[PDB]
Formats: sequence, structure tokens, C-alpha cells
Amino acid sequence: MNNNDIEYNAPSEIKYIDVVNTYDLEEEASKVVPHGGFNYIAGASGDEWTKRANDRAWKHKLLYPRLAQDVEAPDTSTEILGHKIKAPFIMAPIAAHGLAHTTKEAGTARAVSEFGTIMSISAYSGATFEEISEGLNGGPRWFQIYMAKDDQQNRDILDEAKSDGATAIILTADSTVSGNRDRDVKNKFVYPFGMPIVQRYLRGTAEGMSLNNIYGASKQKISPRDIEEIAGHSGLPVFVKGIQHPEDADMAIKRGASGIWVSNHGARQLYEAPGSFDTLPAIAERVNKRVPIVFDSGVRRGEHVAKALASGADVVALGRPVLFGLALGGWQGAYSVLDYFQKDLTRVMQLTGSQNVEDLKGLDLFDNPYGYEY
Amino acid sequence: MNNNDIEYNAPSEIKYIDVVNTYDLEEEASKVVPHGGFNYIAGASGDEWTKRANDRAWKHKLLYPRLAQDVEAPDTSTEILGHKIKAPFIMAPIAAHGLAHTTKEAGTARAVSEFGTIMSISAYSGATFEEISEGLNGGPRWFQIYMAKDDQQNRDILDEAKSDGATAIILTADSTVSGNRDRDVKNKFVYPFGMPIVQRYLRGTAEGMSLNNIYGASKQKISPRDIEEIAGHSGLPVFVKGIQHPEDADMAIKRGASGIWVSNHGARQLYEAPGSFDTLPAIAERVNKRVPIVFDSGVRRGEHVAKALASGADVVALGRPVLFGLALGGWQGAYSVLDYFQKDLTRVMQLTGSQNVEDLKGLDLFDNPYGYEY
Amino acid sequence: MNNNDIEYNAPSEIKYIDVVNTYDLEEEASKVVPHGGFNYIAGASGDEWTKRANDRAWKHKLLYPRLAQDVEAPDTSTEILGHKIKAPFIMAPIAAHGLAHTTKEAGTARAVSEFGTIMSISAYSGATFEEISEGLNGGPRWFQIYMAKDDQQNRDILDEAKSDGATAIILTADSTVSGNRDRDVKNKFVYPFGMPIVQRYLRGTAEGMSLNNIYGASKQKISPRDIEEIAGHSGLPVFVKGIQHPEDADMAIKRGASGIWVSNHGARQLYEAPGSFDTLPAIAERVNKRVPIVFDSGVRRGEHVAKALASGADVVALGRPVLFGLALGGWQGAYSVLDYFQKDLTRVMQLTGSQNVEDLKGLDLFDNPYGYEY
Amino acid sequence: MNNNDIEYNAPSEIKYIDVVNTYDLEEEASKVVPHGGFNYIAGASGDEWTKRANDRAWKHKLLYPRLAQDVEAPDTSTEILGHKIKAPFIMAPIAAHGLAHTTKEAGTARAVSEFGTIMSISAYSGATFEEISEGLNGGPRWFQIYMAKDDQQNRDILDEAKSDGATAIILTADSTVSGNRDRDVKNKFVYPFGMPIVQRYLRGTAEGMSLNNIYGASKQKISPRDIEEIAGHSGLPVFVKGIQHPEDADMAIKRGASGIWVSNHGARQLYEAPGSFDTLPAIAERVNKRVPIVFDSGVRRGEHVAKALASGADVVALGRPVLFGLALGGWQGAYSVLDYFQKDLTRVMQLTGSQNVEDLKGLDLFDNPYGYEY
Ligand SMILES: Cc1cc2nc3c(=O)[nH]c(=O)nc-3n(C[C@H](O)[C@H](O)[C@H](O)COP(=O)(O)O)c2cc1C
Ligand SMILES: Cc1cc2nc3c(=O)[nH]c(=O)nc-3n(C[C@H](O)[C@H](O)[C@H](O)COP(=O)(O)O)c2cc1C
Ligand SMILES: Cc1cc2nc3c(=O)[nH]c(=O)nc-3n(C[C@H](O)[C@H](O)[C@H](O)COP(=O)(O)O)c2cc1C
Ligand SMILES: Cc1cc2nc3c(=O)[nH]c(=O)nc-3n(C[C@H](O)[C@H](O)[C@H](O)COP(=O)(O)O)c2cc1C
Repeated sequence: MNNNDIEYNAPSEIKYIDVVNTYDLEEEASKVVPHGGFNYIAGASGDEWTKRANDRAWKHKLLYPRLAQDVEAPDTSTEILGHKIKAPFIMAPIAAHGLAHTTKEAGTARAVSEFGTIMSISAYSGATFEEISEGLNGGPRWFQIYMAKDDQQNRDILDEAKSDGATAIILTADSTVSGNRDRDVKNKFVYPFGMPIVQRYLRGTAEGMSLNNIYGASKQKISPRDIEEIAGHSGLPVFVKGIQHPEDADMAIKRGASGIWVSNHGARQLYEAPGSFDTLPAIAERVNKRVPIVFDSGVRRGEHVAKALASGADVVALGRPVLFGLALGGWQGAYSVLDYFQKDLTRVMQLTGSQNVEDLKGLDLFDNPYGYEY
Repeated sequence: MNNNDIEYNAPSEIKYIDVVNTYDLEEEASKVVPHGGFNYIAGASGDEWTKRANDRAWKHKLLYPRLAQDVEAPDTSTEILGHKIKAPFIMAPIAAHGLAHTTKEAGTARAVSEFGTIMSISAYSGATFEEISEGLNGGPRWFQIYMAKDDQQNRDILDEAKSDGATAIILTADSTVSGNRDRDVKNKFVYPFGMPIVQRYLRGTAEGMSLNNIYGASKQKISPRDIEEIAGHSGLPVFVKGIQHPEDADMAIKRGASGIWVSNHGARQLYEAPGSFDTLPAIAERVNKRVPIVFDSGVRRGEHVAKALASGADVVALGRPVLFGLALGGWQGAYSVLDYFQKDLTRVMQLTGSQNVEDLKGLDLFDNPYGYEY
Repeated sequence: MNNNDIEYNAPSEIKYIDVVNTYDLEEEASKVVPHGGFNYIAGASGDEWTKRANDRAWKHKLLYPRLAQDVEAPDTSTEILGHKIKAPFIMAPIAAHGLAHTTKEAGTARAVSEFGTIMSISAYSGATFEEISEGLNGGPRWFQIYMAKDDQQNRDILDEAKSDGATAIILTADSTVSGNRDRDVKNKFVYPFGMPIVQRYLRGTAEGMSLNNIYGASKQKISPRDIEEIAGHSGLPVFVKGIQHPEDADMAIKRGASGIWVSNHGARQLYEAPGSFDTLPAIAERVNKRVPIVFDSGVRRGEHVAKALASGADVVALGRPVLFGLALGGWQGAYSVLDYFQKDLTRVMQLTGSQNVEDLKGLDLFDNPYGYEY
Repeated sequence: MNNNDIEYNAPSEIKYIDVVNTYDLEEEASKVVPHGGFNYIAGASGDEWTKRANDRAWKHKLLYPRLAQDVEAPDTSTEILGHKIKAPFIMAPIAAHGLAHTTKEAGTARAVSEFGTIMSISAYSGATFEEISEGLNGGPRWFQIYMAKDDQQNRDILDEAKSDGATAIILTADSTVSGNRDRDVKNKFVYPFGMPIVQRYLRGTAEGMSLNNIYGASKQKISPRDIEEIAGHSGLPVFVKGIQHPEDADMAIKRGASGIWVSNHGARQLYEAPGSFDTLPAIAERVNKRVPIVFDSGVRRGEHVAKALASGADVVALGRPVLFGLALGGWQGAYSVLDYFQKDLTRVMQLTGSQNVEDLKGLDLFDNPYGYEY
């Protein structure tokens, strides 16, 4: 509650939560988050066929159990762009957080730094860098930009992020206009508070505004020059985020990207597009070790983390389930989810004969041509 | 008391409507359209498995989002057979618009004309040429014939169509007898008004007749000679409509057709046949640029428009959604649907990196061998 | 009803019926046929997945509409083994009939005879040859044997069939023991009346016996020798019925069979087996024109008839739909079903460009690798 | 009651039961077994998609009915490792029979020896060996272990099994940690019984062990040396159980395994893995006759037994259906299930043309590329 908060009443309770599986968290969160903001978080484009595809894609490649593999206390730690992290997942950049919990991004930040991974800060955060920093307590962070049409504004934002301690920049390029998000349209959803970091290029405050109008204020005519100019201007490794087609990965690397972030924005953008995990092997094969790959869009289980790594990702990024955890328990709730994914992965590692994160990368997967219904 | 009717009570309200997606228009229209007429419009052959196939076919080939493309305010305009149109879609020829709205084909014509595309006029209109002309106000029109058995009556229909200003003729050849339309059979659907363009070759004057008997007063024994003779007589470009097999595209072109219209009649004809979109690539490859291709049967989204163009259609034709929009709001309801399609396509163009309609034609699509269920 | 029934109240009413599709006939028949007999007729082995397979197989190969073909009043007539028949379908041998209607096999016989096709008489009829002959009125018939273990009894049965007027013998070889018919097990189904043709080797009545014990009385150790011997003894062309594997077709033909009858007994026999129509092309390719093929198991629509002919069958045999028609209206109800199939096929011929039954045999079908769910 | 067990209200009645199919037994047993313990038996990892895969896999390869095969009274008997058994299925090792019935493993042992097959005894069974031995009354038995961390404990348990007359050892190696069994977590289920067969050999991390913490307390770091050592120390043929990947079959054999036991532990272990049946042919082809194969996980029908044998298994092992039978009627209920499988297989054998169990191994199966939904 600052200049924004009105009749939007986000949960405020802080507690650890029992996570049996992350799927149940959606319905659980529907009972604590205001209808508009909940459906903004949970919903996807069209009739959500592609979000369902993100989920069902994991049944296309199945894990073998493996035995007498000489493996005992699996270690989930890994390293990406110099950061040593407790497990091979990071927090995806997500604009929402105040929609889910009054402690907002600072809540998520505390869970992420206490767990021991990397926080990605969305340009569309409801919290300032200062507020997020207090939650991170010096933990690592990456900053995600939605580009302004005005170059000076981009250079200011990047300077603020770097000054704040960002050690990579995430260029989200799959959102030059909004997806067709039927739930938000039908609800007439509107952000109930401000976006302090991108404020400088919105007609007024984000507060009364639709997402369609926030994107749209952003840069539509993103080109490979933008990738080069952001890497050049910031001193920092640049990820290009939203990639589903291998030619865009070759393009981004040749334009100076230091990482490829394979994603379909959790199916919130282009409708009637593939499940994200289905696109990963061809992108990995084109990238061919040139830069690290972050994978997201549909990760719900430790099995999914293992499959992504076997298929070419260095790490995955987590989204909705952590935000559902934040709704239900603030920072401790979000931490419960992160802790669930580590323990879930540890079980999968033991059963697949994987001693460490590198072993996961060499797993052979069973191909399932029958799909979901088998 | 309106002296023309016995008792069919079509909606008459004129207003713009919201359109979140075109699928919802179906149930909304069922609320205002008399039962028999509504189910004539919505229904299809058999248990409607092929109507479902028309819709599920769109998931067989998926769009890639593409980033850093160098794209900003896409332009949906295109040209076909000399007509500059505002978007790469036209109005499909559909019988008896009076079943949907009291303004009938004049209402449709007004929406189509004002939006900026081509009107196709069904030989089975409940409206005269002069009535539809008042709606078009000089806008482009194509005339779709259901042939008479008698050559002179076809010459006369063609002469009237051309005198009215028709700039192409559409020979619909997939309806030599009716499909097995179970809804219409169970409702005992009969037309509540006459059809002035084809009245000449009906024994009666269409009002209490079944479609079964109307088709079937029309010509059953269509042969490639009819294509030659229609082309010869009415020296306008001829489309052969209803094509699903590539051999028929080649046959029609060699018989003098100037266009191929790929369609299964919105699944109202042959049952247990493929979804129309699945047939398109093979027809396009056989046509091999010789004449333009119109594609229809199941187009509901901008994504579908894009996939059709990427797969070799020059434009698509829209049917049910526009007629539902007419039911709900007369010319303004129909206009709202066309406007929806233009804006829906624009988003898709932006997210796929397509600056113009030509760029759409060059899109690679992701093959999805899993089905609808993924 | 006859002098056997324990207390079985079969319908007796004789009327023509409106058939919109044959699938609705199943539920309509359930309202008038006693529970036990109804589920004996409608049911299949296990959880009926293979009966479902029989029906869904028809979606694996899809018909193309064809246009400007030069076609007008399609002729359904054909000829098999010297019989000129009105349409390319015959009556399958069915041991039910008095379970469906008090007029029994004589009622079905009258419908088939008046329609103008071939009646197949089951060895497990609840009617005598003389009873069936009065219904047939000189109409053509084929006799289906369930073999006795004793040779002499088989000779006696074949002689009675031939002296009755049988012009072919159908050896059903796929029922050496009963399928696992869950409905009949749970209903404790037992025949309410006798089976006069095979009574000689039952040592008793079929009345109050289970199908398991009746099948148990017929011959289990059928070998190729039985094919040779039946052909040798009778004057007659012998079909082997129940064939799903191409090697059995080659075997049957080399053992003296004059026809191959592709069937899985309407899924009443071996469970977790393919849909019948999926097995047909490989049998046809191996038969390679040597003898005529009859196809059954799942035929519900004129499209199914077309597909089977296009895939190598000379005729199809009809079963459950006709018996449901019999339950509903006696011979007139059975007739309404035959007449429906004739008209249904006529529509399909016109839409596919088939002037006659030979033209159907040359149709190409579209392969649908996606399932039923598309 | 044993004062040392947690109170648990298992069924105690003993009666033969009617078995129409094994699937209906699950629901029937749910009415008499305590909720927690019932769901422990019935449930599986995650949302149970891999348990469903186990069941749907059987629809990937379909049986052909075969005719004129000269077959009459099929013989289900077979032999494995010198044991002559009445049918090609054995009891799978399961430690939790007392959850189904108060007679625990002694009840199932009675059914299994009365029927004439092999009883697999979990070392961690609820019943005492003397109780189980009384049930077996001399019948053949195999013993299943987990590797303990403590080597001496392994030697002691193996000696115990050999002195108890075990003629083979089953090393279950797919459970180095527990699967994610949502039902048990959600039900807060605590397994109630002790482990009298091995209590007393329990050392170190295994001290105070129960099924509640077996997995964690036993050996995680199993290597091929464990297999060698077990085979070396024991006199006996050793099966390695839980194999789904062909490399693991080759490893186990090269390490001295006398048998490969293909299994996913009834889907109670690794989630989002293939259905067990789908893994079988690749394992069989790699084994290539070196040692016998036991197959389990999803066997519910005689058709499944036949498909497994056709696909390279020597025998299958049964689990859940036998426990549901034990719940419903003690040893006689369990016996009714074994007897059902024997009759079910006999019918399949007759209809596939298989005179004996060797013939089943020669069966060609029909590949069904469409899925379960056909
Ligand atoms: C509530 C919501 C808000 C999001 N906001 C952003 C954003 O500000 N910037 C961005 O790059 N991605 C954003 N994303 C996309 C995520 O970074 C990520 O791609 C997505 O959450 C992965 O899908 P999943 O959560 O279903 O696994 C958002 C996603 C959701 C769920
Ligand atoms: C209500 C209705 C009437 C139609 N009438 C005609 C007609 O008179 N002539 C014609 O060529 N096609 C006619 N069609 C077929 C359409 O031209 C077009 O093929 C179909 O609407 C496309 O399928 P869709 O509307 O589901 O997208 C009709 C379709 C429907 C919905
Ligand atoms: C009620 C019932 C009884 C049958 N009785 C016999 C029979 O006595 N002899 C035989 O060869 N086939 C018999 N059949 C199999 C049929 O000949 C035929 O293969 C089956 O009806 C085709 O399946 P469909 O009716 O589902 O299309 C019977 C089928 C059913 C429906
Ligand atoms: C309740 C339950 C407990 C089990 N306990 C063991 C165990 O003690 N040791 C073992 O090797 N397998 C165990 N299994 C796996 C079985 O040996 C067998 O692999 C499984 O039951 C096969 O799956 P199905 O029962 O669904 O056909 C258990 C399975 C279930 C059903």
C-alpha cells in the first residue's frame, strides 16, 4: 500500500505450505486471489489450447528408470554465467507479483535468495529496485526489459538495472503486442497499481491500464540491432527471451546475445503455436553449445526439469507455481515451492541414475509417439 | 403483421457487438434465431465429425512466434483478380440470410462493402440482385451459381449476374445432392421464403421446400464441359468451389477455371471426409501458382487466416461467424465480425514477423503429429 | 411368440420406421426389447473397446468429395456369385432373431427378400428352414454352419440347407469358444427358446442354455480339412468367415474356399484385437482377386459401404442395425433399415463421383494418421 | 491382534468370488478395505498417468483371431527355471498383503500353491515365514529383497531365504528412493505392520525399519557389483527387477543375473515414464534368450498374458488384481482371480490358434499406431 492500492486486496499471510504437487496450487490460489488478478495470472491466449500443449508436451518424451547406477546423494547444484546456484532453476521474470501477495516482488525475492538461486526482475514490477533489493539481501538478480520506443529511456532503465546489481539483461521479444487473453478481455481486467520502473514511458500510471495498452506503449519494431545495442550499452550478458524457432536462436547469437531463453511466455502470447518443450531439441541442436539455454513455459515437476536438461537446457525458469505459492504463503509459500522442485528433482535424479546436474544432461529419453492419451 | 411472412421471426435489431472470439457467437445467436433456421445454419452432415475435423485441422500445423523481425504496424491489405481488399478474406456465398436477420443479404452486403472486401452472392439468396445492390452501394461482388439443368436459364442467370456487376462467377459443384444433415431432417427444416434468382427452375417458389428438393432441381450431372461453357459465356473468371482432391483442381484449370476454391461446404456435404485445411497443401502444390486459391471451411481465428496463406491460399472465405454476427446485430453485427478478423490477423502478423500479407505466405509452420489432444 | 420362450416378451408390432441414422436405433430398440436379449444383441467382448474400434476404424480412411464427374442417377446394383442384388450389401448370419421380434427370422427374411438381396441363415436360428422359407418367398439365401463335432450330422445339416435352397455355405470359424461377453455374464443370459437346426448335437434344447455351452457343443478343432470337406460334400461355394489375418485368407483359398468373409463377429469374439475395417486392405492385397470378399463388423452408414468397396470388398454384410430395425418394426422396420442403407449409399456415390458400384471400387481414400480425435 | 502392529481393520472373510473382469475388483475391494490402506494398494506416482500408460499400452499391439488352426483344448502349463507351473503367471513380490486381508501373505500363498504356481515372497512381508510356509504347504517360492546398506545384513537375509527353501532371489532395484505417491501423502497413510521375516537381521540405518522408511533406510548406491555379490553369495538364480531400459538388462546379465524382471513397480516408482509393456520388446531383443524374462505392471486380462508372451516374456507376474481378490475373499478370493486368469488365457489361446504356451510365443501382433482412442 503506497500510492496504488485501492479495493484490490491481495493475500498478506506469510506461512510455509505443504506442496504435494504444483498443479493443486492453482485451484488453491483461486480461493485466495481476487478474481481479476487470479485469472490474469492463470489464464492464457485463446481457449488455452497452447497452455495445455505446454503441459502435455512433457508426455512426448518419457524418462527411463535406471538401476545399479552407483548413485547416492544427488547434488542439484549447478552454475550459469558465473553464478553458483542450489538447483538448475531460476525465477522467471513475471510482472504480477502484487496481484498475488501484498509483499509483491520483495516477497518472491526473499524466497529466491534464501533458496539460493537467481531472481529475474520484470520491467513491469509493481515494486521498485529498492524494494526488491531489500528482499534479495544481496542475492543475484537479472533484469528483464520491455523496450521503450525511446532509446534514451532504454539506456536509463538499463543503467538503473546495472546500478541496482543486475548481472544479466533479459530481452523479452515475444510481446511486441499482447496475446489474445480471453479471460482478461471477458473480465475487463485492469492493473490495480503502478509499474515504477517503466512509468517514464506510459501516458499516466499503469494503474488504470490494460496490458494491451502497456505493450503497445513498448517497442513493436524490435530488430537484431536492438540485441546488439543492448549488449553494447549494458556491460552485461544478454538473453533473448521468447524463442521457439531455431533460426531466431542463430540470429540472436550472431547479433551478440550471450544466452537463449526458450519460451512461449507461458502460452500468454501467440495462440495455436507448439508446446514449448517440443521446440527445445531443435533450438538446442542449432545453438550447439554456443551460449547457455534457459528453458521455460510449462515446468511443474522435477521430471520436467530433468527432461529439459536432457534435451539441451542449462537451467529452467519457474513461473506460475512460484506465484501461486506466493499467493498462499508470501515469501515462505514461494520458498515452499522452490524447495518442492529441489526435492522433486532429487527423487528423479536418484531413480534415473543421475549423481549430479551434468549426468541429467546425458539422459536418453523414451519417445512416445502416442501422445497424451497413449 | 408483415405480408411476406407466415410466421418465421428472424431478429431485426441492428448494433455493433463485442467479439472476444467467434466460437461464442454460435451459442449467442442460438438465443435469437428461430430453432429450425438456427440449426440449418449451425448444423452439418452426420454426427458432424467432419465439422469438428475442419476445426481440429488447424492444430495439425502450428505457428511459430518470431522475434526481432523488423516489423511494426502490419498491413492486411491484398489484391485478388483486380480487387484491392482491406484484408485477405472475402464473404463466402451463403443461402437465405433472412434465416439470420430481417435485413438478410442487404445487411450482409452492407457490412462487407463498408469493411472493404468482396461479397459473394449465393444463387439461393432470399434477396434479389437489386436488393443486394442497395446494400453493396457499388462494392465488389462475385456471383455463385447453382446451375439450372437448362442451358438457357444458366445463360440468363449469368447475364443477370454480370449485368448486376459480378466480376467473377463461382461454380459450386459439391452439392449435386444434399449432405445428410441430421439436424434439418429431425427439425423437418423447410425454407420460410422464396429464392428469386433460382425460382425460374423450381416447380414452386421455394417457400415451403426442403433443401433436398431445391438441390436436385439444380444440375446433378455437372461435367468439365460446364466449367468451359460458363467461362465461355460469361467472360468472367470462374472459380470451381468445393475442391478437396488435387486432381479436381488440375481438371478445373484445364477446363478453363481462373480460380480454385478449396472447401467442403463447411462440412454440410460429404460426411466422413477430411477437415478442409488438411487438403489444402496438396491442392496448392498441384495448382502450382496457375490460378489463385480461395480457401474455406472452418476459419474462426486470425491464426487460421495466416495458416491458410502460409499453406497456399491467396485469401480465405468466411461463413458461419459472419452470419451469426448478422443474427446478433444486422449489418453492424456482421461488420463487428469482419473487424474482429482484421484485428485478430494483425496481432498474428505482428507476432509471426509478417509486415504484410505476402510475408504471411512465406511462413514455415510447425508440424504437430500428435493430434488435437497432443 | 413361439412354443419355446421361458417367458420372453419380444416386440410384435410391424411398421415402417423413420431412419435418420442407424446409431439412434440402438437406444430406441433398448426401450422395447427385454433387458437380457437386448444386451445380448448390443453387447461385445470385454469393455467393448474393439466394438468401439470397429466404429472408429472408419475415420482412418476418409472419402474425398469429387466434382464435375459426370454423374447423375447412381446405380447401387451389383452381382455376387451369380446373384443380382439391389445394393452391394447382404444380411449377415445372426443367431438372435426372436430375441428382437416375435416374427423372428421369418420377419428378417421377408425384409431382405422384398428389398432384393441375400439372406444369411445362422445355424443358431430360433426358426426352422420351413419357417424362414415362407418369409423368403423363393428369395436367395446362404446358410451359415456352426459345425457339429460329428461328420454325419454336418452332412445332414448341409443337405437340409441345400435342399432348402442355399446357394452358398458360410463356415464361421472365429467362435470355437465364446468371446468374454461381460453384459451376458453379468445378466446371466440364457436363450429363452430353442435352436431347431443344431438341436441334434446339443443333446437337449438351446432353451435355458448359455451361449458358452452351445458353442462348446459345436466343433472346436476346425482345421483346413473342414473347409475342403464342406466344399466337397455340399455342391456349394464355401466362405470362411471371421478372417482378420491375411495368412488365413490364403490358407482358406488353398483349402477350397470360394470366398473370404472378413469379420471379427461384431467384436463379440476375440477382445483387444483390431477394428475390422483396419484389417481389410491387407487381406484384400493377399487375396488379390482370387475369390470374392464379403466384409463385416461395424458397417453403420453408406460411407462405410463405399469405404469397404474402395478397399477391396465385393459386398458388405449388415447386422445389428437391421436387427434393431426388426425389434422396432418387424419386417417393415428391418426393411426401413435396408432401404436407408440403399439411399445413404446413393448419396455417397453421387458426392464421390461414382455412377455405379464398380466406380466405388476405384476410389482413392484420404489417409488420416490422427485418430478419431483428429 | 498382534500388540506390536498398529490397529488396522482389514477384511477377514474367506469365500470364492465371481470374477467377470479384474478391473471391477478395484471398486469392489474399495468397499471393504480401510480407505488409507486401499489407496496405498490402488494408487500410483503423481497423477497416475504412468499407471494409466501401463493399462493403455496393451492397446498398442492387438491380437489377431486365427482360424482353422486345428486347436482344441489349450494347455496353459509352462516351466521357468525348472519349476513346472499351471499357467504362465506367478505372484509378484508385494510386502503389503495385510492391507487387503487379515491372513496377509499367508492367504495369498495358499491361493498360489493351491492353484499351482510360484509365490514371490517379499522379505518385508507382514506375515511370519512360518505363517506363509503353512499357507504354501510345500509349494514353490521365490524371495524378494532390497539391497541393505549393511553387507552382513544382505548375507543374513539371503541365508534366511535359502534356508526357507527359496529357489530364486529377486533383487528389486527400482526403489532406491520412494515414488511420489500423492494418494498416500494426501491421506497421511502410515503402514501398520512389522517385518517379522527380516526383523532381527536389521542393522545400522535399517534398525527400526518399516515399509514407511524402507527405500531411504536401504541401499541407494546399488552398483553392478551388488548384483555380482548377491549372485555369488546366494546359491541361487537372481532376478533383477524394475528394468525398463535395455542397457540395464545387458548390465544385469553381465553382472551375473540369472533373469530379467521387466517392471515399473505398478507405476509406484518413477513418474512420467513409459507404460511397462511398451518397454518389453526392446529389452527382449537385447536379452536375446540369454536368461528368462518375467514381465509385470498392468496385467489384467488373459489377452495381456498372451501379448507379453508374444513380445518375449517367459511368464508374467500378477499384483493388484490378486490383492483385490484377497480383500474380497481371503485365499479363496485370491484363488478365484488366479483361476479367472487361467480361464481368460485359455479362451485367448483357442481364438488365437495356440495349443500350448509355446505357440503363444510365436504370435504376430497387429501394430496400432492410433492410440487408445483409435
Ligand atoms: C502472471 C504472468 C506474468 C508474466 N509477466 C512477464 C513479464 O513481465 N516479462 C516476461 O518476460 N515474461 C513474463 N511472463 C512469462 C514468464 O517469464 C514465463 O515465460 C512463464 O511464466 C512460463 O510459463 P509457466 O509459468 O506456465 O511455466 C509472465 C507470466 C505470467 C504467468
Ligand atoms: C448457412 C450456410 C449456407 C450456405 N449456403 C451456400 C450456398 O448457397 N452456396 C455455396 O456455394 N455455399 C454455401 N455455403 C458454404 C459456404 O460457402 C462455405 O463453404 C462455408 O460456410 C465455410 O464453412 P464455415 O462457415 O464453417 O467456415 C453455406 C454455408 C452455410 C454455413
Ligand atoms: C446378435 C448377434 C448374433 C450373431 N450371431 C451370429 C451367428 O449365429 N453366426 C455367425 O456367423 N455370426 C453371428 N453374428 C456375427 C454377425 O454375422 C456379424 O459378423 C456382425 O453382426 C457384424 O457386426 P455388426 O452388426 O456390428 O455390424 C452375430 C452378431 C450379433 C450382432
Ligand atoms: C501395494 C503395492 C506394494 C508393492 N510392494 C512391492 C514390494 O514389496 N517389493 C517389490 O519388489 N515390488 C512391490 N510392488 C510391485 C509389484 O511387485 C509389481 O511390480 C506390481 O504390482 C505390478 O503392477 P500391477 O499390480 O499393477 O500389475 C508392490 C506393488 C503394489 C501394488
